[PDB]
Amino acid sequence: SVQQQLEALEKSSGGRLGVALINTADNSQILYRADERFAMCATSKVMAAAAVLKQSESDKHLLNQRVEIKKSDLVNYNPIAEKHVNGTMTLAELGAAALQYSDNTAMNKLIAHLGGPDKVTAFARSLGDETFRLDRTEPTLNTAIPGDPRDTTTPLAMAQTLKNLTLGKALAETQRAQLVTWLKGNTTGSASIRAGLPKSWVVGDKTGSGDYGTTNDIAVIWPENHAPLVLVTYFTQPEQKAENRNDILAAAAKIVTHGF
Ligand SMILES: CO/N=C(\C(=O)N[C@@H]1C(=O)N2C(C(=O)O)=C(COC(C)=O)CS[C@H]12)c1csc(N)n1
Repeated sequence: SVQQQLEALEKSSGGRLGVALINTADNSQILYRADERFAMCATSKVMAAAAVLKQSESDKHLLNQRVEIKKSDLVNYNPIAEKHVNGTMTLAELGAAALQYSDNTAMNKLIAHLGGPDKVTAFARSLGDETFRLDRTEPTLNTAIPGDPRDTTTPLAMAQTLKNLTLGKALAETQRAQLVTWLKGNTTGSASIRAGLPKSWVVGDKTGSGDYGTTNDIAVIWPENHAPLVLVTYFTQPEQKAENRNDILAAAAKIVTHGF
């Protein structure tokens, strides 16, 4: 059975696995530790980008607003922002970089624009997400210490919210579409959820990773002949320097989407 397969995967893996699959054909779910908290790491970037998209619904100039990039802004992982030092990036470009490259500078610019991690949390609450919490900026939001509630959510909460954001009620249509375009264009997820799915399926995703071998991915999946699936796979380990384990996420994806 799918629960037995997940249990065994977890057992073998040396960690703690959290899975929430929502099948939008019938709102059925596959849940494994889905009400337990995990450090989100960069999966939290979706909430900050979406909060900016929500603002853009009532401000037509916002996404083209230029933001200065200073060498001072750079932190530990800045693939896109480092190319624009001494220049500017628009808020749309910052959303794109945060989601498609997991740029940490870009996420900090989003957070600062919004008025701090608390504001990201309030945006999640406005969507009916009672679980999400953003407490820190980049890079410290990825410390992923076992039992630390900062910068955490549950698999089910994040699957529900990702569904609302990408397929449902959270954003007006142009902004929903923009979020989906960004997720589909992610460059960091090939060995995660995507690797456990049929090649022909269309996928948008956002990865996350941190200490304690914390290895995460959240995805919206469009099968060729079926309604979409929303899948959250979170994974963490007991030792601070554990290797990250994207293969576990791919394996979980295969287990829960194999029965199609
Ligand atoms: C103190 O901050 N520590 C981080 C960290 O910055 N995590 C963030 C996060 O999630 N990111 C993702 C991410 O989305 O997974 C990638 C991934 O980018 C790519 C190209 O794969 C790059 S690191 C950034 C970290 C990461 S691993 C570890 N021990 N710590």
